[PDB]
Amino acid sequence: AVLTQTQIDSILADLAHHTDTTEHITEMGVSIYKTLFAAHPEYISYFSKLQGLTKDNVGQSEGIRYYGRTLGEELIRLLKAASNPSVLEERIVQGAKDHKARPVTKDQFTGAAPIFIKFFQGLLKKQEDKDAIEKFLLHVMQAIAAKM
Ligand code: HEM
Repeated sequence: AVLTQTQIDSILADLAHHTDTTEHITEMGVSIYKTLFAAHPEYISYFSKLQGLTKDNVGQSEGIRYYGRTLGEELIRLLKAASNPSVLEERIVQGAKDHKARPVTKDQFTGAAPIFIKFFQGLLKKQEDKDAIEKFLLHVMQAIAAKM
C-alpha cells in the first residue's frame, strides 16, 4: 500500500540517474511505453497524441516523448508520496482523473501493472526494493482503477 521513507530513499537513489533531468525522465518514460506498446500495440491508438502511429514508428515519435515525460514525472510523484497517506491519496485521485473517460478500461489498467513492475524491478539493485516496488505499484494501480 505504503512504503517507508527509507524504502523511498533507496528506490530514488537507484533511479537518480534516470530521473535527474527532464530529458532523462522523458527517456525513462518512453522506455516503459516501448515495452507497453510491444505487448499491447492496440494501446497506441488510445493516446490522443499518438493517433495514426503503429508499433513500427511509435518509438521514434514526438508524441511518445510527450507521454514519456508525463508518465515518468507522475511515477516519481507517486513514489515520493508513498509514505504520506494524504498526498498519496491525492495522486491516486489524480490518477483516476487522468484515466477516467479514456479508451483504457479498468481491467486493461490493472492488467498492465506487471509491465510497469518488471520495468522498475530491472532498474533497482536490491531484491528488497524490487519486492517493494511490486507491492507499491500493484497497490497504486488497483487503487486508481477502483476509482475509475
Ligand atoms: C501507474 C501507472 C500510470 C501512470 C502514473 C500514468 C500516468 C498518466 C498521466 C500523468 C497521464 C496524463 C498525461 C497528459 O497530460 O495527457 C495519463 C494519461 C493517459 N494514460 Fe496513463 N498512466 C499509468 C498507466 C497507464 C496504463 C497502463 C495505460 C494503458 C493504456 C494508460 C493509458 C493512458 C491514456 C489512454 C491516457 C490519456 C492520454 C491522452 O490521450 O491524453 N496509463 N497517464
